[PDB]
Amino acid sequence: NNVWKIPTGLDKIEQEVKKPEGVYEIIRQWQTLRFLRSRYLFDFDKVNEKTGVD
Amino acid sequence: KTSEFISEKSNVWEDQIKIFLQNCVVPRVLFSPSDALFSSFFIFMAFRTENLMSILNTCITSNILKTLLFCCTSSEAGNLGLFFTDVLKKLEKMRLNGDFNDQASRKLYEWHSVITEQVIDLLSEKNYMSIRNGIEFMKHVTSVF
Amino acid sequence: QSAISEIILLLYTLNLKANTQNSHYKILSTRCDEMNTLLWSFIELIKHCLKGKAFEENVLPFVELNNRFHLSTPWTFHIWRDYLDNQLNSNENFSIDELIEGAEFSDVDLTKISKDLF
Repeated sequence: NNVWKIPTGLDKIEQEVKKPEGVYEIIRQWQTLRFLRSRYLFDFDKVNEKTGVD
Repeated sequence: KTSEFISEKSNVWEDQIKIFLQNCVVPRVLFSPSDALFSSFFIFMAFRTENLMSILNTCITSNILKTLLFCCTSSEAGNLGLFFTDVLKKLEKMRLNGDFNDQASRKLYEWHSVITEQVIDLLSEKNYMSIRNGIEFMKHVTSVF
Repeated sequence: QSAISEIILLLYTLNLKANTQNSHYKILSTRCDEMNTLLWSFIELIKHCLKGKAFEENVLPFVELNNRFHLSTPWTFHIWRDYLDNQLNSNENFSIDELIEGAEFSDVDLTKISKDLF
C-alpha cells in the first residue's frame, strides 16, 4: 500500500534544474566543471589542477 | 542532395569560430561515437581552407584539451579520442599528399608539438581521474602518431 | 497508463541527481556513465518499436520537451532527428525552422551565431 501511495504524474518530474551561472566566493571541482562545460568552456586554462580561478 | 545543400550553405558562411566549438561540436563529440565521427566529417567538407585552418588552430591551442580531458567520464574521453584520431589521420594524409607545403609544414609541426605537450602534461598528475582519462585517450590516439 | 514520457524524463533527471552525490570518484564516474548508457539504450528501443503516428502520439513533442523541462539540446535532437528527417524528406511541404519553431534553445545563446548553421 505504501509503494502504491506514491504520487506519479507529469507535474512532479519537472524538478527544475539550477541555472548554469555559478557565483564566486577533488570532487567539488569535478562537479563545478561538469556544470560549466557548456557556458564558459574557453575560460578553462585557469584550472590547471588547482582551485577554480575566478 | 545533402552536398548540394552544403554548397549554398557554405556560400552563406573568431567569435563565430569560438561559439561554434563551444555549443556545437564539443557537445556533439562527447556523445556516442557516431556523433564524434560526424562532427569530424562535418568539420571538413563544410568550410574553406582558411577558416578551417583557423578553427582547428583555435581548437588545438588555447589549452582546452587538458582540462576537458579531466572533466569528462571514461567513455566521453574515448569518444573525444576517436575524434582526434580521425582529424589527425585526415590532416596527416593531406600533408603526405603534398597538397600543403608552403607554410603548413611549420604550423602542422607546431600543432603536433602543442598536442604532445598537453598530453605529456595531463598524463602527469596525482589524481586517478586524470590518469585513467589520459590512458584511454592515448589508447585511442596512438594508432596514428 | 502512458508511462513513456514519465520514464524518459525520470531517467534523465535522475542521472543529474546522481551527479550531485558525494562518494569516491572511481564509483561516481562509473555510475553516471552507466545511467547515461541505460537512457541511450531505452531510447533506441522506443524508436525501434514505436513508429509512424504512435511515436508522435506518445513521445511528448519537441517544443514542450525543450521549453518546459529544459532538456539539453543533444538529447532532444537525439530523439527527434530521425522523425524530423523523415517528415522533411518525403513531405516536402514543410521545412526546418518551422517544424521545430518556438524552441527557446536555452543554453545556446543564439546571438552571434547563424541559426542556419545551428
